[PDB]
Amino acid sequence: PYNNLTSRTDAQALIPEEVSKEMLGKATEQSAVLQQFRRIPVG
Amino acid sequence: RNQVRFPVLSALPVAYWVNGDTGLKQTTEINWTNKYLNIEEIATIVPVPDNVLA
Repeated sequence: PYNNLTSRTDAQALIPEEVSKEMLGKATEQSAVLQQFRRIPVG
Repeated sequence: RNQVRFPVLSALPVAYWVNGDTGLKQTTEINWTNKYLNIEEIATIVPVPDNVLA
């Protein structure tokens, strides 16, 4: 026995994942009509 | 969270003698694998007339 090299897959189960979210989410346009048209109140 | 993963052993090391003050030392692996546990509902519902509880 002089070739018992421990591989990555032999140890793989011990390695945790990691996750990150800095690219999650998106911009929003405000509605055109409420931007442009003249507001009036109503009851 | 909804499921859990456990690591566990799957192969064991061993060890060896040496001839005198100088001889080749040997080598061994250690290996691991995974087990999972899943989660499920148990639930029950009971009705009563409102006045009875008062």
